[PDB]
Amino acid sequence: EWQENKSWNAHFTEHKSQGVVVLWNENKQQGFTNNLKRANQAFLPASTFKIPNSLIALDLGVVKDEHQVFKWDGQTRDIATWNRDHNLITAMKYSVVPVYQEFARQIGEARMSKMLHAFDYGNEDISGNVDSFWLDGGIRISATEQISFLRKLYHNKLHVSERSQRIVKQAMLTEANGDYIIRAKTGYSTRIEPKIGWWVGWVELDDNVWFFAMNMDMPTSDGLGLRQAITKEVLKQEKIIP
Ligand SMILES: CC(=O)NCCc1cccc(-c2cccc(C(=O)O)c2)c1
Repeated sequence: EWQENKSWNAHFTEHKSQGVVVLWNENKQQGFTNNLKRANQAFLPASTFKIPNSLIALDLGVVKDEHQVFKWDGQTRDIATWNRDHNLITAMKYSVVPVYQEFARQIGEARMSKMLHAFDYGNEDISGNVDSFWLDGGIRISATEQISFLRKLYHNKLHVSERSQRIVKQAMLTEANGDYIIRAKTGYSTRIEPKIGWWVGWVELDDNVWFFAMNMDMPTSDGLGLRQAITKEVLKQEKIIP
C-alpha cells in the first residue's frame, strides 16, 4: 500500500527546489511519498552506488575489511579529502570516487553485472566504462527501487555474506544519538541531465525502522545540504524524529 502526501512538496518549494522523498514504514509495510511518479523515475545512482559496490568488493575479497588502507594515488584532485589515504569507512564518508573506481576495475564487468542482477539493483545495466558507469553509464535506479534494495540489506537478505552486509551497514553510519540512528549514503549526479542529489538509507528507532530515499534537482553544488535538510524536515513532520 502506498500513500501520496503532496504536503511534503512545501519542503521542496520553500527552497525553490523540486524532488521526491519516499518513506517506508517497516512495521506497517506502508509507503509514503510526495510524488508517486518521480518516486518511480529512474536516475543515475551516482555515489549511492558505493553501497552495492562496497558489498561486492567485500564479498569478492577486493576489500579485505573496513580497515584496509587504500593509498592515495598521488594525483591531486579538486576534492581535498580525496587527496589522502582511505579505508572503506572514510571512503564512503567522503564519497571518494577514485577509490571505488579501483574497486570496480578489480571487480570487473562480468562479476559486477552478475551481482547487480543478483541484487535486483535498478535496471541492472552496467553499460559504459566499468570504472564510471554509475556516473555516466547506463545504470539507473528509482527511489522506490533504492528502498527495496536497502530493505534487503537491512535484513541481511542480499546474496552476499552476512559479514559483507554488516560491514557496509557499518560504513553507512551517518548519525546516531539517543533518539535515532541514520545509516545512509549521499549521491550527486552531474554528468547526465537532470543534475540531482540523492540521499538514501534508513532511520533506526527503538521499535521500528523507517527506510527513506530522496532525490532532488541540483543545478549547483550549493544546494547539496538540502538533501539532508529536506529529508529531515519530512521526518520531523511525520514525527519520526524530534
Ligand atoms: C571541492 C568541494 O568541496 N566542492 C563542493 C562539493 C562537491 C563538489 C563536486 C562534487 C561533489 C561530490 C562528489 C561525489 C559525491 C558527492 C556526494 O555528495 O555524494 C559529492 C561535491
